[PDB]
Amino acid sequence: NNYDGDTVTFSPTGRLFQVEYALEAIKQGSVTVGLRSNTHAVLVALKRNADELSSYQKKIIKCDEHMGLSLAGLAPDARVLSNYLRQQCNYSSLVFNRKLAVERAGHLLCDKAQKNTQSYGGRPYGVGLLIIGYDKSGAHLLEFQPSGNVTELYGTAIGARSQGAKTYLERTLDTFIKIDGNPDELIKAGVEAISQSLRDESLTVDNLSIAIVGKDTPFTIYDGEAVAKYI
Amino acid sequence: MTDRYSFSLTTFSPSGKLGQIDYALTAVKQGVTSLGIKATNGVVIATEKKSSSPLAMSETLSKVSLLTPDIGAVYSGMGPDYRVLVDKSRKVAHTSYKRIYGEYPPTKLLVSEVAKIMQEATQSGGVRPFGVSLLIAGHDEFNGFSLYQVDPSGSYFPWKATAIGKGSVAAKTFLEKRWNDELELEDAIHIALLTLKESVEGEFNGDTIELAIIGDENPDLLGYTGIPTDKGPRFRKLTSQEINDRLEAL
Amino acid sequence: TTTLAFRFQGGIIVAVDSRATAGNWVASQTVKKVIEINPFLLGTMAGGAADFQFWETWLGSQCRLHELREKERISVAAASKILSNLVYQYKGAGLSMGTMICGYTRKEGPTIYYVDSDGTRLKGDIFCVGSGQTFAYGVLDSNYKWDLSVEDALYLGKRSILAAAHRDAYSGGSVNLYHVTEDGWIYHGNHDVGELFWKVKEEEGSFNNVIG
Amino acid sequence: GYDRALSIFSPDGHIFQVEYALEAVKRGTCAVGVKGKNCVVLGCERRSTLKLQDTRITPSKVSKIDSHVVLSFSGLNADSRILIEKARVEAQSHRLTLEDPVTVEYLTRYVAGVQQRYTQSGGVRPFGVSTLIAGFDPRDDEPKLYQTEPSGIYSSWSAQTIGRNSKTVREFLEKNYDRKEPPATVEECVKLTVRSLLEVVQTGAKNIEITVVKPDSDIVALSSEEINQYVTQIEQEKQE
Amino acid sequence: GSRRYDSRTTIFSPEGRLYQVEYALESISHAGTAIGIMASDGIVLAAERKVTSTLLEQDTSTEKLYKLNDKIAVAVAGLTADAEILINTARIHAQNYLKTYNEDIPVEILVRRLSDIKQGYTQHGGLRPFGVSFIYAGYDDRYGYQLYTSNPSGNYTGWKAISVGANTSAAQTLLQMDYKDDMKVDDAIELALKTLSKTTDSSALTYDRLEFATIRKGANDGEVYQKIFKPQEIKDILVKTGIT
Amino acid sequence: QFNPYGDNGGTILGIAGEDFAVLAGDTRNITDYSINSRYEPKVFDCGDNIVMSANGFAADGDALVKRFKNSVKWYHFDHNDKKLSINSAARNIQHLLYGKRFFPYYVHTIIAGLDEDGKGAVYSFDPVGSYEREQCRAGGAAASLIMPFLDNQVNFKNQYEPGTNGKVKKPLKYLSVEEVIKLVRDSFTSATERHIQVGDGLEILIVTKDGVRKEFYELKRD
Amino acid sequence: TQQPIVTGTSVISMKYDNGVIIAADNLGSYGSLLRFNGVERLIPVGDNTVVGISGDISDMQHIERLLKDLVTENAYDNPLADAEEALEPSYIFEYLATVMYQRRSKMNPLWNAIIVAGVQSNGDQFLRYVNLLGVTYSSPTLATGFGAHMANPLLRKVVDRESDIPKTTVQVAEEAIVNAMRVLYYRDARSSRNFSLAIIDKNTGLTFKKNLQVENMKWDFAKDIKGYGTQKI
Amino acid sequence: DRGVSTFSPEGRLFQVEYSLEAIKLGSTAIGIATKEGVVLGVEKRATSPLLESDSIEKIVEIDRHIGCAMSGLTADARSMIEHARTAAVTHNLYYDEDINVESLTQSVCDLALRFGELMSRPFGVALLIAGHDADDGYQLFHAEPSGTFYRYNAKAIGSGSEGAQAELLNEWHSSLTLKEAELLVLKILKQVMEEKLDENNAQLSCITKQDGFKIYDNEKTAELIKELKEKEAAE
Ligand SMILES: [Mg+2]
Repeated sequence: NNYDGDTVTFSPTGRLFQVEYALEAIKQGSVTVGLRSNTHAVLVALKRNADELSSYQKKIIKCDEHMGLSLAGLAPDARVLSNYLRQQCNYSSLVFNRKLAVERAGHLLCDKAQKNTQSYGGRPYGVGLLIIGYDKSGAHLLEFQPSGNVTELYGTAIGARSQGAKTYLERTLDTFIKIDGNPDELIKAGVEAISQSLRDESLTVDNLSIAIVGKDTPFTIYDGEAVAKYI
Repeated sequence: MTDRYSFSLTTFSPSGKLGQIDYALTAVKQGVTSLGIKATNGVVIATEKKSSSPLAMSETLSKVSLLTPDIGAVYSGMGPDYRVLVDKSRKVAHTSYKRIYGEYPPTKLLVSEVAKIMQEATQSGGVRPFGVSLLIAGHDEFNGFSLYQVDPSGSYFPWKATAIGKGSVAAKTFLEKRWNDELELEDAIHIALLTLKESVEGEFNGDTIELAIIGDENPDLLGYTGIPTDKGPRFRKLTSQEINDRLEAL
Repeated sequence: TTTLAFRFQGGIIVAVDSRATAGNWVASQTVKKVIEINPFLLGTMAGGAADFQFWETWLGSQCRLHELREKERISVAAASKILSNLVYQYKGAGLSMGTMICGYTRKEGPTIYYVDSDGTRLKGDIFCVGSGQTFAYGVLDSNYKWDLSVEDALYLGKRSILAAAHRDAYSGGSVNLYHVTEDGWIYHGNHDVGELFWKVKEEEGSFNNVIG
Repeated sequence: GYDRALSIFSPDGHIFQVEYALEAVKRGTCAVGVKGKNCVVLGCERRSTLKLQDTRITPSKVSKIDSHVVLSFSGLNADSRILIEKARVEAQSHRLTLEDPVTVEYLTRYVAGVQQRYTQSGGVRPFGVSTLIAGFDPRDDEPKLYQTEPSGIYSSWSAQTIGRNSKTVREFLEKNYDRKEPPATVEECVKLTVRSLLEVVQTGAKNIEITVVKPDSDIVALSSEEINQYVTQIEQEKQE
Repeated sequence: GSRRYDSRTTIFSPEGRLYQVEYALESISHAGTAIGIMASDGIVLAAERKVTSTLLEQDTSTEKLYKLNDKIAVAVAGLTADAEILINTARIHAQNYLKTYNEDIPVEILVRRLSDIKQGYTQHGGLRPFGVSFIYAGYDDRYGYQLYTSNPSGNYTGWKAISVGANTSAAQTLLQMDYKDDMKVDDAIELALKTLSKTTDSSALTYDRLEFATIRKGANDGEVYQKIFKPQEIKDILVKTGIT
Repeated sequence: QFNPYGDNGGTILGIAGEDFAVLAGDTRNITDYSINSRYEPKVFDCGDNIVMSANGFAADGDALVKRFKNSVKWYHFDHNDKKLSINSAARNIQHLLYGKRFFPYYVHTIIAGLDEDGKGAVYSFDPVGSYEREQCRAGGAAASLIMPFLDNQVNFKNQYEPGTNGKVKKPLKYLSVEEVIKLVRDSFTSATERHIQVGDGLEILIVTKDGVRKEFYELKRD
Repeated sequence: TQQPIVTGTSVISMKYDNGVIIAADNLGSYGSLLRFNGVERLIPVGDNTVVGISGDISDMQHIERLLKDLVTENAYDNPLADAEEALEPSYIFEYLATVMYQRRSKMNPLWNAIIVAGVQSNGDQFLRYVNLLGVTYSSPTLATGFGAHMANPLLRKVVDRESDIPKTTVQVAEEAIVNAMRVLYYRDARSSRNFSLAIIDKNTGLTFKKNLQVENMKWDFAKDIKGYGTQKI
Repeated sequence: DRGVSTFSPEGRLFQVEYSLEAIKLGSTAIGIATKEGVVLGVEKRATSPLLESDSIEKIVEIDRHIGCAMSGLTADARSMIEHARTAAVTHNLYYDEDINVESLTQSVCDLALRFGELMSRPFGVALLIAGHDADDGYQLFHAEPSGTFYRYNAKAIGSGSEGAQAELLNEWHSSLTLKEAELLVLKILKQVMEEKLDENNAQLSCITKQDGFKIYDNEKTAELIKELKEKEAAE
């Protein structure tokens, strides 16, 4: 009300409204799902188009051979944060001949978003990210909020109508975690999960976007007729 | 962090008034009375030592300050603003003059430098004006004795005699009646004490009054002998005893 | 190295050798000493090879930006001065450059600018730069006329490089010919000095000192 | 440094500081530009509220940017000097590097760029100035006349006016200027320029300034008596 | 953050005016009147000190008339402290020009420089403008005797006779009435003092309330002399012209 | 005084075929008269069907190869996983090298692969970035021993057809990958005999449309 | 640019079937003066890596602090700091190699020759060299300074190529290293009798041996040597 | 007042949303992509008959293989064009090749959100970036001041955008020829323009693989307008 003019101002109840408004931009964004087993980690994203002549906005970004994320919210902010990740992944490889741990990647994203919430002049990031990766401690899935909060999860979803997919994964938890050494079945579970967030529209060939990383699987994105198999 | 106040805090109002300068002058008006009188062979500057508490040692608080060996200053208004201005005034007398010309600045030019500092606080980013008016008395070879007033705006005027602060209006009227162009230094001191008594409520003695002069050279205060041209400072702060002696012949 | 360029009735002839040496060691016989800045402008290599390649490729980028902004072909005067002003900023740092910026525009006609890593910029009709420049100058000066044909002008440039290639130890390999017209430059082939020497010797009767 | 975003968008998509800069131009004295077949003429209004002026030394409204290009303006006088200075410097810089004087379009594009920069830079307000830039390109006999404005947009004009009551003189020019046959001579072009100012000026005495620019750096400013002869001839023909 | 307290000194009103410049001009209208009159054989500068006191040391005082170099002087109207900042900058420019070209700075060039500085404060920096208006009286070998004025907007213009400060409307009418082109310095001295005498808010015009100066070629042969009048000399010229 | 440069010896060789390209290099690494390693790989697969070697001062050689490999990675990020063509890689390397014009990478760089028409390609760089497409290029310590041999046996220089006596040149017939490898091996065998810094092992990287293949051969260890 | 002041001489090392051995004497020379006799020049990092340093000691001590600081930093927000995300020899080396080359490129080098010896997560032997120039190389045997000239020849007789590594036991490897240290004591004028030896085995882990001495020395033949040519007495 | 980079309660940047309103006030610009080329067309919209309409430059060349059309506060586009041209040329310098249309568009869009308290406000102009590369063929992009860019088969921006887009919805198919696209731009421009469409108040341009980017002559466009009139009167 009087305490939402900038990010440097706490409300009387101890809230940061600019951060909460940035959080709102994620809810407006298109749905994207993340889930993993012990061998693989999968991103499934519903891409959004402007109209029938337009292309479908890309949702998934590769950060390294073993790491990448899906976005929901302001796409330019995801480009900035993904570019930052790319560098940090790259710094670790060049300097330490070491692949950047997925947990440590989350710590870095958290700290970068935090500085934007405590200083005058700037603004919070207006995007949520789902980071998947496979490192020395197996498969991982992270959920990034522009408040700074990063959370390691078995599965999750962010965007509009994401609650439907999130409840499905909460039921399926015991099943999909056990899908080891079978990428197709893990993607199927991700496609079935994101389907719980759909209304009116359904998953078409240029609508759906899937990415996967695993034990002997580099981070690879599937679009177009490559995802027709899963429709 | 960073000083993000890079804009003026003093601005012209529709009526053409610079609010913060006016309000600074209002703060000066509330301040304790101080005065200056120029004689033919000297200048006197005086003020009341308004002690905030009797437990406080009012000798440690110097309202009358030496700027150069031949220049002194006194104020009315906010003491802390005065203290820093004295520090800056002393340094600027060296950096922008003595280190260049190998001699102390004349009264008018030092006053000009002080004024410039006060003007800048009236226009620069993220600062308020100084809440003081200064009375600067001094002597130099080519201009002789002089007395200057300096206001928060940075404006400065030379005076034969004047007063600032609490009871300035009444004090200036008193000085107009007594002042002439044939006054000796002792006569000006006598008039200064008379004028200052009117604005003082409580105790009136050498311990509650601070008074200094710009007069003859003081070789005893120089600290060394051997150089004929170096004859000592013309600034001298009167002692508590020296004031009380003249209060008997009052 | 031996590079030359001269103005004539039919435009400009540019001719260069192809040799590159590191001390006495012949590093390459197939070096390109003509940079094709763009379809209308040419530049020659002498002194530093990288300095030439880098900054004249860069010059082509600056010329392209000029004609995008001004909707007009850049003048040879302007193109040359961009390069000379650049190297002048680097003066002292140790850039090595001796080049002819060659071009043909409407307002100027055929124009040649000698540009130098010392900051020198000279307009002229005939220029020769390199370790074998003095040998090329001799043939040029004695045979040059404004009213040369394109065929004869091309041969004169070829023959003048051959003269240097023979005598100058640090020149040779092959001869590259260019002919600059208003509609652009035209490449006139790579000519091996080994085969060219014997061909010229026989047909021209020159080099009687040499046994063939 | 002072970084405050003064020029910003409003809910309706307007940048008020740029629009309020145009209002400063509207207040400024009228300026007019008319290009003939082999010349361009720049007319300028001098408000007669200021007498006892020294016209020798008082800043003239039309300014030479180079020997072949001129710039007149309407709006804040102090602001115009900054644009004129930058333009004059850029004109010499262009001659130094390109070895050729600026085209009128290039000089216009530069000034318009400066004006634009001040509409989205921190800690600065836009220029309260619209300009008329006229001249002839090097080795070219085609007349050139361009206009700029605080927002930074610029364009070419057969004839144009800016400043106070510019609506009226533009009305006049729109009916009196023929594109198929522009003012063939210097006389015809100057006459049409004076006529257009006489719709607005008040008295035709010292209130009208005329500057004629011709090809090959041939620029001259008309005197009071020369202009007064045009004023006399126009009104004598009008009495009919 | 800090934005909350920003007055925004460099913005346009809806009408297209610069708020702070307009208010600074209002400030200047309450300042002591300063008049400049240009004649064929010299320039006069006359100015009124604001409600003085009998204890003010007049002979060592200077609030209105300042010397920029040997050829150029200025009369001030507004904040004296602001003027001195600009005056010292102007004095330096004159010396920079003299060092560079080995010739005294032309009057207009100096005026344009100071006026451009004032302009800058109205367009960028977020600071308040200088609450000062100058009358420049000067001479050079190109245009001869020149009178200029500049104000907080950074706009300057040339004049034959001009006033700044208080009652400029009344003063400018009186000057416009009695001024002629073939006028001489001694006549301009009389006009300047007569104008102030009628426009003053004081009961009577006296020597202690005035600063006066003349730039004359009345110096021995082809050269120019600046004369800043002393208190006794202002008293004499007041009797001579018949005002006291 | 500190000398930031050193000489790690070694010798490399690139040869462009008709539809293939080879980039070879010995595996010996040295300082002065001591051997540091008998097997220290010098020719590297940089992805996108490009192979690279930066011979000379190994610290600058390693630094450059690392930065180029990095440039390939970021080219993919910035330009939608587009394949970096050999000619584009060559221009990019020029800027990497010229970037340090006044404190150069003390290396003689060679890359090899296929051009956009599928033909064999070899590019050769100097220490400060001047580069050029070539058919044949030896680099490093024994370059002066190998190049003349290659002029003679690859380009058939000074060779004429019997009977004609200097009138007809030997025709420039195309060499197979098996034929090139023979010439590479004999070049390195000869260089090993007559150059002290050459020996231990030969590693060849062969580039075709099918990908990058490696071959290793022993060399004399004295 | 500087000059080394307090210096450490040869570091020698080699691979064997299950791991690596590294050794270096305990001397800190001050020119020809054998100033400091209790200097440890093998610095272990975790339980899987030993970094052996020669050259300027003040720069060694700086590098020692960087490695100590590296372990601390790796532990921050790292639940697997003593498991999967522990520091590897390859990580430690690459970090040093970066620093060494950066410092030489600023014309202000760390005046050292470093050998990082260790065993990786998968049991692979790690042995690589880096020096003040940022030059790096790997080999079955590695040695700095005089060790390069005298130790390598002896160690290469045991492991002459990659295929000899599985055939070389820890007893044979340690014997060769100890013999090499004796040879360097005979012949390097900037060496000491006292040294340290470290073994990093994939099965038995890190074994760090301090206060070792060169023994079984041959000097008796010296008594028979008389004069410099013709002298008999 | 309030921050420049402030979020609204709905989760949108005020300044970006306001700049989109300025773009709605701008003149109409239409782009149509086909397999034979991409066509760009604009409404010039001269404010007076004395304004020489050929000086109105709302279609602009970035490189030989990339063209650009603008709508909104066109003065703001000049620095965007400059950057685009610099990026296209710089990439050619570094990589000896043409730069991808998407990569160019991405480089331009990176400028968009570089505003705060960098520039003081977002851009008040939208761009239709059309071009061709070997990887993805003929492409048309719409670059906004939000930093977002969408690829389109066809797209209209400016005052008559939603009406024109609805028309493009029906008319566009994957087998359009270049000539068919030219007439279609002219048809829809004529529909949404206030004044009557002719060769002086409207402009056409295209980008083909062979000839590159070309702005159409007023004589060439005039013939296409006459061809349009006849085919509409034909039924
Ligand atoms: Mg050998």
